[PDB]
Amino acid sequence: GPTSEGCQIIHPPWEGGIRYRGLTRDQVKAINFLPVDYEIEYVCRGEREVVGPKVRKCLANGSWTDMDTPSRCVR
Repeated sequence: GPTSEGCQIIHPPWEGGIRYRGLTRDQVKAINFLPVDYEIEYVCRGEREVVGPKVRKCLANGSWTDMDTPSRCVR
């Protein structure tokens, strides 16, 4: 049968959001799984920046590369 290999949509932790790639807005609400090897960025709320290891590569399983990253909002 088919293998569903993707990551889910992460729930907004702190004041901020998530920067996707080939996705526009109005979406990113109800999505099942992101494609394998998909890299997102952790942005701070609004147009605020963060200095952290902000990179998440979607794996072949339901989780990202390193899922625990305290992105300090710094501008």
